[PDB]
Amino acid sequence: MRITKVEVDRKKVLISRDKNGGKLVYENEMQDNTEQIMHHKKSSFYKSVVNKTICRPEQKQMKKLVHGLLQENSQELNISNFLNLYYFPENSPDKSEEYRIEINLSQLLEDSLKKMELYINWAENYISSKTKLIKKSIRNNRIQSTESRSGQLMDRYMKDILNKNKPFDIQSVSEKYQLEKLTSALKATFKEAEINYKLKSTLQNHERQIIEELKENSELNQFNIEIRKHLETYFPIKKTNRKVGDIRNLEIGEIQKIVNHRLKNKIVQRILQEGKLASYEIESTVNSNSLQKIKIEEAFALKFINACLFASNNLRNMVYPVCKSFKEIKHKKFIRQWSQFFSQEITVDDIELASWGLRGAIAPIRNEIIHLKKHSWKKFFNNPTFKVDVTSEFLYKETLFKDYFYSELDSVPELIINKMESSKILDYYSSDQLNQVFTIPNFELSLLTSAVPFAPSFKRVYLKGFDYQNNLKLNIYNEKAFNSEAFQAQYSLFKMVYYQVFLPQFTTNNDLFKSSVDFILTLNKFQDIRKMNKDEKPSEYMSYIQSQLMLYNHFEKFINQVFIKGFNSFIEKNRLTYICHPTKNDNIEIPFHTDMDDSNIAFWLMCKLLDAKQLSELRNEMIKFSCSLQSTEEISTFTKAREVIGLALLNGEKGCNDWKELFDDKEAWKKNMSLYLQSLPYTQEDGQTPVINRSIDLVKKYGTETILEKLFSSSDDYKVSAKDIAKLHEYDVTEKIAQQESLHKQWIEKPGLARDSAWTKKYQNVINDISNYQWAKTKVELTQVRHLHQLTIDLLSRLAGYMSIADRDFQFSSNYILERDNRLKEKRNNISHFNYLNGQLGNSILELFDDARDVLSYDRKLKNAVSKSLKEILSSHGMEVTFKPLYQTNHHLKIDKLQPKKIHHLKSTVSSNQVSNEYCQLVRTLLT
RNA sequence: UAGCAUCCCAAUAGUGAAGGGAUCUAAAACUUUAUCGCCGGGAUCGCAAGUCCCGGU
Repeated sequence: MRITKVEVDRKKVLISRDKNGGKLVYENEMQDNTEQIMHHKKSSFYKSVVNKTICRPEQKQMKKLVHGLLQENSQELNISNFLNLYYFPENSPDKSEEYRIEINLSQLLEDSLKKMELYINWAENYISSKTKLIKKSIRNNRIQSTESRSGQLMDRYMKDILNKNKPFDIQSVSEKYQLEKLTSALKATFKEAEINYKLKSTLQNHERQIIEELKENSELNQFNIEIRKHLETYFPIKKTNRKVGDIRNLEIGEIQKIVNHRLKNKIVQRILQEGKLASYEIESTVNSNSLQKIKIEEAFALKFINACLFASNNLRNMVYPVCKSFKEIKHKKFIRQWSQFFSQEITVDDIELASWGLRGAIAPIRNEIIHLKKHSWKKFFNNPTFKVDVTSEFLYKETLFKDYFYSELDSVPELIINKMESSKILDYYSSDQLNQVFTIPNFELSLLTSAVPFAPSFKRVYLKGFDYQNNLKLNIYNEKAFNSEAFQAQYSLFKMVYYQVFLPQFTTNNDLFKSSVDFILTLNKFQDIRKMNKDEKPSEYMSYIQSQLMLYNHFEKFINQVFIKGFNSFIEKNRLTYICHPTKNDNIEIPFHTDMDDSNIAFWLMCKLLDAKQLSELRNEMIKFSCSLQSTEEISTFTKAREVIGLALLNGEKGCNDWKELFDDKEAWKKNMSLYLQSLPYTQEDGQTPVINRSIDLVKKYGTETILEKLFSSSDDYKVSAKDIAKLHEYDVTEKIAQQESLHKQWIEKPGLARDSAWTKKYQNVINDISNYQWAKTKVELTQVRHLHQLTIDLLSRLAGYMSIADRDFQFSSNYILERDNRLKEKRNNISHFNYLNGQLGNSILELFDDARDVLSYDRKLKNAVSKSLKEILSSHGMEVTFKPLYQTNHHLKIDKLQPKKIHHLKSTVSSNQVSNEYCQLVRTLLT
């Protein structure tokens, strides 16, 4: 039933595919033994046998009777309704009538009730045959198949691809395979009309009719294999709820085309795998562990490639707005963008040095990591060279870059104080009372999140802690009523401590991690995990934990509980429980000692040219790679890298704190802001101190200014309006959400109110009022602009990672070709360098996704992922999009019914729009 | 293909290949303004999103 990822002899079993052979092994040891697992899976195969003989409704009496008759240890009416045969025993020298043994369990059960050794023999024979089949499947599951039939055919097709002879001659193989008769039989059976079962039966009939031809040649064997895959994909025998599978799927023409496409996809996957093996120099020895390490290295490299591509895009927006080199530079625009980024101003004489040091911080890392090899990570990350008509060489320790880096280092205390005041926990907690969290003797403020590969976010941890408290003996997580600004301050301070205080030392230290893991493991009694030793590093131990998780969701709950218990223990022990009781009402001493020399500036600048979300993604992947690593020098370099990411996170949200003098003038600000007013919401009381909106300044900083201006230029009555202004004054949002909480608690006490029409109408009206007020607030304070920028940047990063995959496969295939259409390259130049924000090509987001599908059409695993990425990103942003059929839109995917994802309240008729209908219109207009 | 994608192996060709595997592929899961009850079970959908009973606040 399931031969891997099962607990045999109290340990997980998994397959390791070597270059030759390929075996089943236990969780850790490398000893190649399939026989032990095959013998120990006897009970699982018995369960498979009973599930095969018993139909989908497994009624208890018949299931127990079958299990008792089948198993000696487990020994304790109509039959065909609960039933789901002529067979040959394994020890049959030849297949004929005299070895054609019976199976009619209905008659057997009727006879037994009238009163099954033959049935036991049938079960034993099936179990033995399935053991041998699974054993051979594992044994022949080599990495690069050569002696297998499919592997040999694939190798011949590789040879033809490398030469200029078209392989798998498809019309001829179809004609000599009798595809015409196959299609005629399938069409007749479909017209006659469990239709999938009948179509598969006719497929097997054609197989038996042409088996004397298809059993001797790999081309017909593989043709039948892909025909069977087509049948399972469109008319599944097992996946009943897939679709109807219309007669159009039976046409000779496109079944021909899909068979050819599957063969070509298999061939190209094989050639890219061979190129990967050649480039990584592991062709002689390919193991499961080696491929897992290569996969981790690949994923970290791809995340870093996306990060440095974002950095290159930001450098392009800073220096050369149109690109795909330094003479055309907008001095004023570069000065303004550099000021907005670095929170500091450079002179005109320093603009060339600034730009070229930015290039020397971004490009060399991209060049070093885009080439897949075992490279020294210290020499990869140090990067102390800045390149200057003529080319010179200076050092980042002799530029303004060092001064800015040291200013950020010294202002990290000031930056954390400013962020804490912006989220206003200062207004609730006293100075000396607050100071006792950064002054912990060992839990000093460190900007590294954690070496834990899967670091739970504060949102997830706090939500699960409230859920568990309301026995984990939790006493920290309480009062989840987000209406209270006291809770807002408490939540902000908890997030800050969690992210920049607790995890640093709770992850660089093993004792607290071990205590939390032990408590979480021993509370409930997550049986399939082991407790570590005192010398085991928590990073590597829980990297093993997450490896088990991503093979196999009990592991996510386990990790969340571990971090929850650790946070609770730290807060209780360090006398930090006062945060749970905010009371609204000097300076705070902030310890901050980090081991930064002048060699981290390059990564510092690259990080500074990224958004907070991309920086967090890069940090998470970097943590995963550091855990997967095994060298202490590289561990320290990635630790410094994580410290730099924390620096960027703390100083990323600096923004601007200037009046109309930030822009060119008052009229310039009016022109550039009314496109997205003189009253209180946008300008102060005096009418001449207009607050620079975070949305506007961020969208100008990240280069989405032109695209979002083009989007908001759709119509004039579409931005903030009198109705949006008035919706704020209609009611108090705090009172509205308090009433919603009261009504939710009322339905908590009595679910019957869900059937009361008046009460359900009142609750729906309250929900609609809350959603409308939140949308109106995001409109007046322009949070919609920020969210739209986040949407478009997330999409651009998704296509950038997809094109990183495309470039990886490109260079692998090129390397293998060397060892043995430019439209996609132009498309790479358009997408990977973020030229949409440039706007010269002028292709919408759906057009970009169609371009990504076109270039990534070389494999269906990415052709499908390109389409699914937009859907998943929009769903995670709170809105569902139903793509129209591609064949009806000339392969250019459009949008149909882009609707708000209805967060369901109380299967009932009440549902809350996670995003407003007007925001859905915004997203539709941006995409189209 | 739109939820189950993709790739590898698997010859008693009705023991249905109607098999197994994938940190070995790629999504995705994880990831610093929060309007969804939570935990602890059972049952059942190819399982997946989810569905129905059953319980404590």
